[PDB]
Amino acid sequence: FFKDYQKKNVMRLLQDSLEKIINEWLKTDDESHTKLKSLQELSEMDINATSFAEHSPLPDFVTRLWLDPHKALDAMDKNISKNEIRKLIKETAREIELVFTH
Amino acid sequence: EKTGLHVHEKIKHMVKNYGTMITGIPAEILGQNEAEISVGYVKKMGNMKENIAEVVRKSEMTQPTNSCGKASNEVCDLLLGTEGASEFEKSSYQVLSGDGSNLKGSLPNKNLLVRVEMDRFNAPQKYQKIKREEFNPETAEKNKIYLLEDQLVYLDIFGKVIDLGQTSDTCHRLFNAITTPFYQNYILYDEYIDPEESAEEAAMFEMGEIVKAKMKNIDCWTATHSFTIFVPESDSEDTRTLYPYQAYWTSHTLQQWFSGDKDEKLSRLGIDGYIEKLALLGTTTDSKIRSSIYGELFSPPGKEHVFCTGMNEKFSPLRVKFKVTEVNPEIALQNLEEVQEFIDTNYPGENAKDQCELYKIKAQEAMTKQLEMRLL
Repeated sequence: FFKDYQKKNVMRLLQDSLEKIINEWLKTDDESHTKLKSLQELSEMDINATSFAEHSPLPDFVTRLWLDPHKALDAMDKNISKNEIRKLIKETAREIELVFTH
Repeated sequence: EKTGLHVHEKIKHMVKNYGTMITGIPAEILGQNEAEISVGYVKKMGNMKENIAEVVRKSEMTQPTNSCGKASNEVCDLLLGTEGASEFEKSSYQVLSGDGSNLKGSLPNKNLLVRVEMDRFNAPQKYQKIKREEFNPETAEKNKIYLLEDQLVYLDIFGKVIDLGQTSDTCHRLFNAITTPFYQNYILYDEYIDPEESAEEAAMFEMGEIVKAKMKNIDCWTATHSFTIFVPESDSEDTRTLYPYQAYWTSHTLQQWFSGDKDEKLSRLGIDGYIEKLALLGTTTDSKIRSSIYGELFSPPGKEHVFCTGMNEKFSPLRVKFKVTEVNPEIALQNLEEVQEFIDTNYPGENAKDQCELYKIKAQEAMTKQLEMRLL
């Protein structure tokens, strides 16, 4: 039980961190909506593609957390697979993009 | 024994003593996360090492969450296990009837946990008169009435445009009637407006009548508070008491709830009495009654008379949604045991406070480290 409970709560903390960082980086977008189009691109990027993150409009935290999560947060539990992290980043990006197409 | 009352005492004892440690989040990954979201806050001028330490100390990471839902999610997970709490969360709510009878009936004498959602009827209170070629529903302030030249729309809180069923000719007349700049962007229900004063004010009263009438069949309620109620099995019908658990967004933590014995205070109301007040919250039309009871039930301990006063008066109508499921005390107590074991194993101390100080120190040292990696 505890490892599931602990893991769920750590994911939501990483999801909390990604929400705050992206929402503040997105508050300063230009009238061409450049950051929103890029955020849209992350939501659909393949779970195995590691090249779009070559320096992009996205904030430092996201690019690094995607490419190698256990280096960007080297206290993160081994029982959180890298793909779980990448899927979380994609899901987070999708949820904020949908808010700002309406 | 493994009585359901022991489940209550264990979760209260543990959230009181350990606070945010109940999440099970390891201190190190806590500080690395809080470093990432704080990079921008660190001064770039001077003795960065002191500037890092300043942000680490001003950091409220080891304070427990004060979020209505997050606390309730936490109580469900511990009391029902990780998948029992998903089944309970996915199932349907139920609106508290006017007399609360439907909740009273949902409480057989067993170890039961109730989850409650407080909804507010957040209906629009303001309006703007705007020309069509200047109205953009994605840019405009949500939850507002908009009077275009030929249409009267409601832009709801989700960005949806709802037409209010007016003819072009009714709208053109109201659009051309409201000429005063003070009233171009105003409120919908100014009780001091006298329509007989001018055509303009007459148009304002009319529009107010249209929007009030149409807003009744537009049931956009909004979730405003979340809490749980543990109702342990009791020896007899009268010994039966309930214990509400809550945090309040931006106001207080569940740890502070237990530090003030507010569960115990509210538990002393009885079940009939608690359901009476919870129900009156949803039937009353007196805002002083509504505000006073919301304070009693939901204020931080010791603020029952300051919670909903002045600008915090509860003017919007409220409703209560609930759902009830059974608690397995042996399962809850072992879930609680496993959190206790993890706290002891990784943050040991002679007393609970020393365990809490060791956690915070571990998290600040992770934070200090992660911030130095980004400002190397």
